[PDB]
Amino acid sequence: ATIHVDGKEYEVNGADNLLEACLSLGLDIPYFCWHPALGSVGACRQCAVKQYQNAEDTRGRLVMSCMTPASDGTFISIDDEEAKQFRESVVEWLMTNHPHDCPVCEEGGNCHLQDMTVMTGHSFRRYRFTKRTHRNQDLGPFISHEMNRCIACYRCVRYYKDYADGTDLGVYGAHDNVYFGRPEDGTLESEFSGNLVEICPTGVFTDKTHSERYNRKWDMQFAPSI
Amino acid sequence: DYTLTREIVTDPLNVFMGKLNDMVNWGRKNSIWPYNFGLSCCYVEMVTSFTAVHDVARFGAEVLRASPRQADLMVVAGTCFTKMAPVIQRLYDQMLEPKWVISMGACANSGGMYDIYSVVQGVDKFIPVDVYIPGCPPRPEAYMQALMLLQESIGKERRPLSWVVGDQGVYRANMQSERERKRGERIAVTNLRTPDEI
Amino acid sequence: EPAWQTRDHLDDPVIGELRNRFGPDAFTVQATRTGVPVVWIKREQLLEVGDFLKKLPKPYVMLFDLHGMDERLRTHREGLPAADFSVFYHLISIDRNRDIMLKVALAENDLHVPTFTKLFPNANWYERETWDLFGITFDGHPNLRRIMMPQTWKGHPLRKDYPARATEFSPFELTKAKQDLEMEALTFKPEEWGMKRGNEDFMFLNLGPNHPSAHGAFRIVLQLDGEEIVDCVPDIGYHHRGAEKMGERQSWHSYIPYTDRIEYLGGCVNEMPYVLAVEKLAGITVPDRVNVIRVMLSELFRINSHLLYISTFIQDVGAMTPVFFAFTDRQKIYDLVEAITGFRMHPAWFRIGGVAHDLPRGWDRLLREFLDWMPKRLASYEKAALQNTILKGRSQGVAAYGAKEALEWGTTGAGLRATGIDFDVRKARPYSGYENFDFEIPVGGGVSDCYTRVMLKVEELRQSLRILEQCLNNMPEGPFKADHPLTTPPPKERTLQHIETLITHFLQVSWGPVMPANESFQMIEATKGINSYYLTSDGSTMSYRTRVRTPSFAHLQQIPAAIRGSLVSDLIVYLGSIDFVMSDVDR
Amino acid sequence: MTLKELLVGFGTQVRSIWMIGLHAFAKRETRMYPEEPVYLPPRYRGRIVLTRDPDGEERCVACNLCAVACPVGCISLQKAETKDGRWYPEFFRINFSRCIFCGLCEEACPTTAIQLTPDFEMGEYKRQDLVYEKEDLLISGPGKYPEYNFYRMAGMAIDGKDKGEAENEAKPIDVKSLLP
Ligand code: SF4
Ligand code: SF4
Ligand code: SF4
Ligand code: SF4
Ligand code: SF4
Ligand code: FES
Repeated sequence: ATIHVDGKEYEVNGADNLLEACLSLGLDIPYFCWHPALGSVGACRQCAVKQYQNAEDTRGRLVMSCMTPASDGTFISIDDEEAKQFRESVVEWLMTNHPHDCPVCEEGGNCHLQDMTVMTGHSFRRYRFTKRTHRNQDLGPFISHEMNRCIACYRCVRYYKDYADGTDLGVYGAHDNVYFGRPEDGTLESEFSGNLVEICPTGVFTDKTHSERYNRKWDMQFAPSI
Repeated sequence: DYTLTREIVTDPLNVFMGKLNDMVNWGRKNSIWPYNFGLSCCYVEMVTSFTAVHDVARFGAEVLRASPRQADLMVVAGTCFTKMAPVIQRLYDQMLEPKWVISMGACANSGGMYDIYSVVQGVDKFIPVDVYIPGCPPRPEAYMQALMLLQESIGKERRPLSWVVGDQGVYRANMQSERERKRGERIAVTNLRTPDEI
Repeated sequence: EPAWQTRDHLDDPVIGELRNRFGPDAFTVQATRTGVPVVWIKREQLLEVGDFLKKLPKPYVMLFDLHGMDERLRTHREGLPAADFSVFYHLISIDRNRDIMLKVALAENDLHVPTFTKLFPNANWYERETWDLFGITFDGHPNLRRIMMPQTWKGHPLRKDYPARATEFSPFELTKAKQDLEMEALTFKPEEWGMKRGNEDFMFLNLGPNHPSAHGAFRIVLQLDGEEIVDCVPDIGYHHRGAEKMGERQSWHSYIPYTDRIEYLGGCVNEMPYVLAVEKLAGITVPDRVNVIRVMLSELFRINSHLLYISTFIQDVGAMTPVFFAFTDRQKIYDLVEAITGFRMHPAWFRIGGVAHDLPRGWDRLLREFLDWMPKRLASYEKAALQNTILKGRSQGVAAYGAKEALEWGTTGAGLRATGIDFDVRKARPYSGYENFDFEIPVGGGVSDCYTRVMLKVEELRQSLRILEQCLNNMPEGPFKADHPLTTPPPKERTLQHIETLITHFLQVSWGPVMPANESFQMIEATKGINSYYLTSDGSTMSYRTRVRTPSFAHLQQIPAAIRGSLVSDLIVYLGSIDFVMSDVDR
Repeated sequence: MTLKELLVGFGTQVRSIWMIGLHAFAKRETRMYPEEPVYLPPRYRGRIVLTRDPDGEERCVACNLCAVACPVGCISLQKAETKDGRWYPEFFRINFSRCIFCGLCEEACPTTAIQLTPDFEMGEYKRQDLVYEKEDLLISGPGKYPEYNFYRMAGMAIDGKDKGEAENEAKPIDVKSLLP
């Protein structure tokens, strides 16, 4: 397939969507709800790019790159001004309820939400009202729960239920009061519940064993082991 | 408590020999002659201390000899570069007993910010050091405070009065650190001026 | 169009001239944010291109810079030739008020370039440093030796595979180097140093590693006929701190304290071109209050450095009194700088997009007191020392040169303008809002003597006092930091209460700010000459290459060409009249 | 030399004699250290301390931003936690033989705990005693920032501050609430 991103021609796979095709080419599009192992559901509305009907088109429309296929002869723009403003607006809406928690959060320096906040160029807050609060649950000795940091990207429920076939983690409530977790306090019953600490782009589900003796990612000595 | 250089050995100090050692120590602290050695920024603050606004001369340390044989104190004020370290060692070996060392600034203390291929990580790697000043650079009054610290360390050290009699080893007192000495008044600090004013 | 935008400079006349001369297929134009045309030239056409530029109607007459780049790890080289290494030649045309950067691509195995010393004599030390730090061999060089490291050094430290950290200290190599130092005089031969006919009449005298003055500690070996210096080669590298390797080793924000200590009498002056180049890389246009604050700090530090230079020159001639009062004036300057930035000599106060804090309440009172203090002390020092006959006799007519010698050796600052060339960076290529200040550029008659350079620095002192008066009287009200997302750090109160600003601060102080992959350049008029930063970014949070061009390197290279045939005392007053520091030379 | 040059030289030397004598008849500009204490501005970058909140607890939350913002790498700390959930440093050590007193750690603190204070008198006899630990840095008050409390800003629950008790935070609404 042939796509044109910002006037540059690329050869992609027509069976992929535009987000995974453009991320495979090294282009940077912010995203939250899409995962390579989970698929595209179009929740966070963050991966917006401007699609044009043909080469001689100037108007276009904002579409989700994760929901739009990477078909042949597809003209899109990532660095368009309207798309950039919309992505910064999505980060701004996610920043309205987010707690002032980065120093005391175990995802600091390892946070996908921090990365996409910086990448969108959003560093000014014109929101002056209150932020919603949630009480935490006890998820057992491995996963620490902090629901204030959630951005409702639905990755945890999608992985835990649709991928890992777990039953004890879900989504409750409606509007901006959506809550993610167990119906009551107790240990997460899945054998693959620890992948939530990397599935969650925020610091909601965190490693409690690492949180006991915590240090940031830049302070680690890593090795490739088995 | 003292330590020996020819181990930890107690204080040996007849009263006339004690008064003679006291007056030798007094004359040695009240007349300390630094060596005019320049390495880097910290030497600029050293010669700042020698000038009129600060007036090191009140301590009797303005004589500032240009030959190491005539100097009592070596102030390593700057970075110990790899090429300059043999020069520093030769200059220190040209000195005569007694000779003390004041390390000025982070570079001469530990290498400072310059953990780099061409810098020796501290002047204490190859020559013994008596006083250390943190700073980059230390202000001239910090160098003055180190001069008084060296005076205190000098005034209760034991050296032979002559080579014809007595013990010929040197005794340097294990001084109480300034950190644990000043911890009583440093922790009691409660409020400081806000940085928005002059 | 903003001044930091990526441009290829194809409308510049030199590109069309090169196209009409060598053909369109002979070179490649690279679009950067350096502000100069960057042309990739083939290696076998380098001498022809350089001579063609030297023979232009308004020719490129000065080699500003010459160094290398290790391009093995550069992941973003789109539109660039295939190169394991590269060598860049920055040439400046004063008549055109223009400059051009030529780049020669090199493979790993074939790491040799033709020498540039036949066109520009400062290529000697520049290519010596390029060979020392990158291992690039220049064919036809008279003496290609290591200039920063000792001759018994294994490896080239600016290569990407060299370890930046300090190696473990061992007393064995220290003792070996001490034995070599003691045996250096008896085992001396002039053939390695580049001298000849050591005749049975000339003596060879070393000026000692340690030197008792604020200029630093370095060695110069002299070939003498009686008391006349017939040849000399300066031995430098004793003050090498690996600052460029630290630029590759530190983030964009954390390298500012290392920018401070490049020339330690400059402070904010050395801070200025680095933060301007990073703001070019970031696409940051700083507001006017930031510009006026930076200009005020730069002029305060310029006055400090010039006061030190004049006082040290007066002391080196033989009058030791006025350096004390000059240091009292420097203490007044230090009082103001302490109040504003919190430190005396290395403030580390300029930020990417602004300054670390706002101006404290009471800065204007201290500035007014200092501005009332300065002129009477300046007149007192001038009448007490600078108009006295003995210092004039010791300084006038010593190590003079014309405009051609300054141009061919890359001499900048007070010497170049003493030769009658009115080239100041603050006027020719304005930066930091220097076009909104009413000040003059003092010049000379055509001969750059010691006394002429000293009086030019005195007139620069007076002009900087005028600029400081303009900064005091017209200080704009507004932000002390830019409104850009890449302002590092973000303003502190919004960091302390807004989550997105806390996120930006968290990711900028920890990993570092991400500068998109480009090349930027900034040239400023420093306290001792013309100081430039050349920054290559590969898209990461650290600099891929940090090249620092310092004027003191060029002046110490010009030293043997101007002192040849003079006396030893003439050499020491020439050393006192250059306004250099060894940290500026060796970096 | 010529007679005019000699007379001009003698005049300049006599003028220098008179000006140095008039400098002698002037007023001293020497600060009487240590008898006269050095005035330092409030933002002077001297000795580093760790400060407390107005409530009396230490302000540091062991977030390791100052350690990574240090260009020398002379800050070492480890995060411990109380039973109520409050982060704090288990230890905090600074190698003051390495520190360049540049204030990037104070610039990087999101709680304004680490602070460079106007104090320079820090000379030491042994280099091992230039490694200040938490017992040598933590002071009894807030220092240069007298009112800022990070945990009032944060949404994490600690002792004496539950969910919805932070500033600009609403009370938590349960998903089981009857309101639409
Ligand atoms: S989840 Fe991310 S943005 Fe939220 S407090 Fe933690 S590090 Fe900060
Ligand atoms: S808890 Fe994490 S993974 Fe789940 S929706 Fe919220 S931000 Fe996404
Ligand atoms: S400690 Fe700082 S001021 Fe002193 S020599 Fe080193 S870089 Fe210069
Ligand atoms: S002042 Fe600078 S060198 Fe010292 S601990 Fe803080 S960041 Fe590190
Ligand atoms: S930046 Fe402040 S809160 Fe964070 S670890 Fe350092 S002193 Fe503690
Ligand atoms: S990644 Fe496409 S909407 Fe979430």
